[PDB]
Amino acid sequence: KDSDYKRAEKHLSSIDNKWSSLVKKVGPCTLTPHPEHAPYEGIIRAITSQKLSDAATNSIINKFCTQCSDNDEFPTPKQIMETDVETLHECGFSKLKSQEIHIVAEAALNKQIPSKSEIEKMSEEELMESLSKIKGVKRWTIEMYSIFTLGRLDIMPADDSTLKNEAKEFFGLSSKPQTEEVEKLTKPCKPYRTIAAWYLWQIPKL
DNA sequence: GCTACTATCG
DNA sequence: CGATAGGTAG
Repeated sequence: KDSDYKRAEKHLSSIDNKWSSLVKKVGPCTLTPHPEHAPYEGIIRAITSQKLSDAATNSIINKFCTQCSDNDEFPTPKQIMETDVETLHECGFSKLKSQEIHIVAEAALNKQIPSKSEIEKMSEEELMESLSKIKGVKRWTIEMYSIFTLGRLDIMPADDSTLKNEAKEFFGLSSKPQTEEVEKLTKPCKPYRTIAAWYLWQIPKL
């Protein structure tokens, strides 16, 4: 793990110079995923973050945990179904999201969601095909779940708006790059594209 | 002080 | 189409 990061960092330092320079300035990767979280939880967290900064997302989850739980633990599927969308909406979840998070909890209850062990065996493509069946869960949301919950190392969220902005100046492009362009420009980062994206994400912090 | 900053549905 | 979640950097 922290060993994967050593290897990852060395690899990004063996590509072209700009990558080597970014690693040195930003320093050690501090990305901390949470694979212990059950599928329905990581998915709800990813859904919540849609269109929202980490800070906003976190204040919303903080409330969700404080209200819909006792020991400020992440609400269980049953606790989630026992809450109405109006109440969920008061936590900061959009009305649409409140409905989707509701379906997700119900699905976890009825074992309609792939189990963790089964998710652990799915390639990203299979994972994409599987979870995309869930309302409110698509490419962006599934990459975020793969990165922050699952801890996969070769995930390049080329479709992330912020990453594209950071990619634009990192690669000195004339205009914000399309998704496919970010895809091939970061090809050399394999098999640690997650770490590559993390580093591009730290650029504002400089 | 003010604003800009995913995926779905009538 | 065109609303829609909110903390906070600029």
